[PDB]
Amino acid sequence: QDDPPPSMLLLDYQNVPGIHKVDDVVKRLLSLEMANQKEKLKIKKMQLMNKVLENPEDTSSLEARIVALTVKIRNYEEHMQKHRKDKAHKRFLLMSIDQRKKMLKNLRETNYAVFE
Amino acid sequence: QEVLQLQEEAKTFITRENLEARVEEALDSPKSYNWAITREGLVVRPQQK
Amino acid sequence: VESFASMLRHSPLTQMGPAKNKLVIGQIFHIVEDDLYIDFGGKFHCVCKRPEVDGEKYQKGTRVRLRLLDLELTSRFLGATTDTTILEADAVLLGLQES
Amino acid sequence: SNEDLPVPMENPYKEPLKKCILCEKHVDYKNVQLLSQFISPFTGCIYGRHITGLCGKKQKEITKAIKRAQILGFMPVTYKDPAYLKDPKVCNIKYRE
Amino acid sequence: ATPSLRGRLARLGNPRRPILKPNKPLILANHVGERRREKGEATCITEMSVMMACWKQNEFRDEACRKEIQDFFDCASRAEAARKMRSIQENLGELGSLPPKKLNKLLHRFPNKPHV
Amino acid sequence: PRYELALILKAMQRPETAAALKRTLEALMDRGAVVRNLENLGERMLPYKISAHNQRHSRGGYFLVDFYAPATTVESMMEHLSRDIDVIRPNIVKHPLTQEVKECEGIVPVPLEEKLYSTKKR
Amino acid sequence: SSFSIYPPIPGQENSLRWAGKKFEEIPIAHIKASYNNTQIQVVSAAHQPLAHASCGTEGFRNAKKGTGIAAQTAGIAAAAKATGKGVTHVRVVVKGLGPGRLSAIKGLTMGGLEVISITDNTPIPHNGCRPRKARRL
Amino acid sequence: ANHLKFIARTVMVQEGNVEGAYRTLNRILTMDGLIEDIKRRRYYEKPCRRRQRESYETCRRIYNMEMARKINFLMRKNRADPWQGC
RNA sequence: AGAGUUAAAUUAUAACUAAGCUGUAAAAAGCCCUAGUUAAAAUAAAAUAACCCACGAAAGUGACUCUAAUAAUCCUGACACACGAUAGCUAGGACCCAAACUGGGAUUAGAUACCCCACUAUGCCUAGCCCUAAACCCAAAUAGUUACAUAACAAAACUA
Ligand SMILES: [Mg+2]
Ligand SMILES: [Mg+2]
Ligand SMILES: [Mg+2]
Ligand SMILES: [Mg+2]
Ligand SMILES: [Mg+2]
Ligand SMILES: [Mg+2]
Ligand SMILES: [Mg+2]
Ligand SMILES: [Mg+2]
Ligand SMILES: [Mg+2]
Ligand SMILES: [Mg+2]
Ligand SMILES: [Mg+2]
Ligand SMILES: [Mg+2]
Ligand SMILES: [Mg+2]
Ligand SMILES: [Mg+2]
Ligand SMILES: [Mg+2]
Ligand SMILES: [Mg+2]
Ligand SMILES: [Mg+2]
Ligand SMILES: [Mg+2]
Ligand SMILES: [Mg+2]
Ligand SMILES: [Zn+2]
Repeated sequence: QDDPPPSMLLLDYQNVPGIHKVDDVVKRLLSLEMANQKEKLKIKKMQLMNKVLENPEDTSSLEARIVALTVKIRNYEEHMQKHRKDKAHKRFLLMSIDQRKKMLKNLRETNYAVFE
Repeated sequence: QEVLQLQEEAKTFITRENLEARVEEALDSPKSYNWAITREGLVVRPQQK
Repeated sequence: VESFASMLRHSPLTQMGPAKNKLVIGQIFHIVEDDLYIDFGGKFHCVCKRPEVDGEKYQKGTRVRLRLLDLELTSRFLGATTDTTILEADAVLLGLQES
Repeated sequence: SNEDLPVPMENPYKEPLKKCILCEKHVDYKNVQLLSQFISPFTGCIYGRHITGLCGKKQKEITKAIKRAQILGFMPVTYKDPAYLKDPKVCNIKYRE
Repeated sequence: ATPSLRGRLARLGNPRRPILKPNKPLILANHVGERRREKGEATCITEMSVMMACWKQNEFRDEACRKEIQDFFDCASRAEAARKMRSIQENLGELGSLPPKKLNKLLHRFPNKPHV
Repeated sequence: PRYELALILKAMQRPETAAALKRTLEALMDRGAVVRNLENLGERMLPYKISAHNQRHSRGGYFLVDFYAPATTVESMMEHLSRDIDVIRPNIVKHPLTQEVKECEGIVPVPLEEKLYSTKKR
Repeated sequence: SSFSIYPPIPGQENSLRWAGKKFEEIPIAHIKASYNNTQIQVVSAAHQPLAHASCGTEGFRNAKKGTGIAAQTAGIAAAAKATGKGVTHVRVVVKGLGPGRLSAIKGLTMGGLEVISITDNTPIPHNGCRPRKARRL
Repeated sequence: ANHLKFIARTVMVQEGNVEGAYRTLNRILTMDGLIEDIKRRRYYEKPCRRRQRESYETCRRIYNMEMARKINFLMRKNRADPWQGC
């Protein structure tokens, strides 16, 4: 499991200059400690795309869509581990898994090395 | 600009040193958010009373 | 030979534009006991009421001033394929040819 | 070849759209004086659109703010505050005839 | 104003669940409904109460109190006059509103167009 | 400002209000939150008689505490404030300033709906 | 003659007196007007019951007490009992909707009590307890 | 219960006028919809009947508003006909 | 889907007053440990706003706050997978109020029904099942057209 640091200085306040020169309060406020779950999802998606994909700009690609759906699948599994009686999120997770499997089949049929 | 805007606000935050001063200042500086409207669409405030 | 578009572009109605709160000159062509049929001249004839001041001075053919409100009163209702024309116009009386 | 033909242009006589009394305003749950103008002084009912005259967003926002304030402990539910009773009338409902 | 009607009925082009279920089709008729008879109410009840107060207090004799007997007759005469004259006056004129006989003829002059 | 606390404290003396505010802000800071400002709304008559801590409260002082806190400590702060005997009713909501005021465009004229019935002649 | 129908809340500095007393000291008359009975009870400002009179106590019967005359007689009896204890002005608080609603209110005036204010305190549950099922199945 | 008494739904009579004060209070209640709500809450209504009542009331209100708008629009043509005998 | 909160009404519970309260077209039965007012937890539900038409695949959802969050760079597609109102079952807890059933009271030739009273399962929470509806908006999904053209009614006729 990935361990995003709470002081990660999330992407919305990471590529701008002068982030490390401010005091600790500004960095703590702009870090993942004060962020929601969506910011952590964006950070995880960025980190996974930077290491698994070869062209991070190519978002429409099948591999990029597979990575994006895998992030959501992991998030839905984490939500399900807490909520047992939630049926809408279970349906969302199952249909996301089915869509990811269909895209994996299409990727295997189109480009085998990328699928592997 | 957001980082610079937050930099200015970081000076006025409440901390351990400023807790005693801020409590006394709040206890002596009341604030009111009440303001009414009119049919024309203009805001009115009761602070003029 | 003058063209229809050319004369329509110079027509007074085209210059008037919208018929909201516009001062126009009309001539009364019919008289009732309390209602006056004033033909402002655009398309239809409006109906006004005789005022208390100088009421006797309003006769057939008298020219008056109007503040036109709507050129033609049409509106849609439930189950109506088209509008319900009133065959009149909406206008008010201000004076009688002040000159 | 005619230069007097109409041109397919935008309507110049387009009147501005009517705005709600709180159009481009900030609605809050802490301005009890503002929230009381939309409630009945005698019963406390929240006036509808036909009484207030607010465009689609501000009516729902005012309703939500009133419901939040009535439970957070800022505005009474059964009646309007007599302190804010003397506010200018914005609703279009008349009781006494 | 008139409540909105868009997206209320069940039609082929309507994608959502219908909101309004008309008992009869919403077509504007060419005649208004006839004014329901305003059931008459008992009159001079207050006068009769103060008239019977004399009878209950003075052991049912008209020589004790006379004004409470004469005002009851005056109220009865006024109620009879109101029953007679107003039953014609209100049917002749309704001030702001028009009589249904005139309203039907006015609507027939400018009827609705369900067809064409 | 991220979160807003509408603190309804019991109507008490000035030093007791100061001590209650000091300890409440200390507890909020201990959970990992920085308090932006402290706004006092004044001591007003309560809209209704609030029953809390086996006490019937008729008055109360209103305070506005805007701060930045992680999403995980909101419940812990709520539980801590629930057991405070000097708090009439604690409430933590989202600060109204974080929601941008979108363009209230106005009353868009909605035309009367048509073609809801066939052209059959009655 | 600037007269406002709003009640004189004690938090204001209004100067209105009835028989030398303020609005907060004037006795109360609770009139519960049910669909089958009308109970009128006169209490003091200190919530001390002074006069109590109802249609059932007025010697009526099952369907005899449901009419408005029963409410009028109960109001007259309650007014007589209250005036026996020396009261002039009273604030009427109406509870429930029934046939004897206005008749009970006017009964106090008929029996010799002056009404200064009418307050409609009808129990309106915000969808609380489930009421009984509808009749005429 | 928790609110202060003699504030909500309170009407002060003027010059001893009780009959008109009761009418004013009843007009307050009817315009606030309290009378109809009290009459409806005497017996419980099922959601199936509540939806039908709401739909019927909305349709009736729309029809009445449209009829009144048409009557007001056609009120101009109520004048005496000047072309009688044509 | 979780956690926290309650504005009105109602009730267990105490104090003053009365002998009546409730009950229907009318009565009777029931309660007089009753009724009216002043205070009062727990449970259940969530007036106006709503003349709003939004969310969710559907069922379904509108008292408030916080957290997670509402698939698909978006065709159709099962007997496979996952849901699925109310009603019913199991174990535990809760029970103001409503009420199947039942027991009394009216009417009825008869009334094991419609009218009134009392009460149970049940409606509530947790976990496990059952997988049924006029689950209807009786109108399948995907992208479109106003061409030809009204069996009748109704929500107009139609394309790949
Ligand atoms: Mg949908
Ligand atoms: Mg039908
Ligand atoms: Mg049946
Ligand atoms: Mg649960
Ligand atoms: Mg309560
Ligand atoms: Mg109990
Ligand atoms: Mg008996
Ligand atoms: Mg509610
Ligand atoms: Mg989607
Ligand atoms: Mg599919
Ligand atoms: Mg059980
Ligand atoms: Mg029962
Ligand atoms: Mg039996
Ligand atoms: Mg039970
Ligand atoms: Mg069950
Ligand atoms: Mg089920
Ligand atoms: Mg359904
Ligand atoms: Mg079917
Ligand atoms: Mg299909
Ligand atoms: Zn607006």
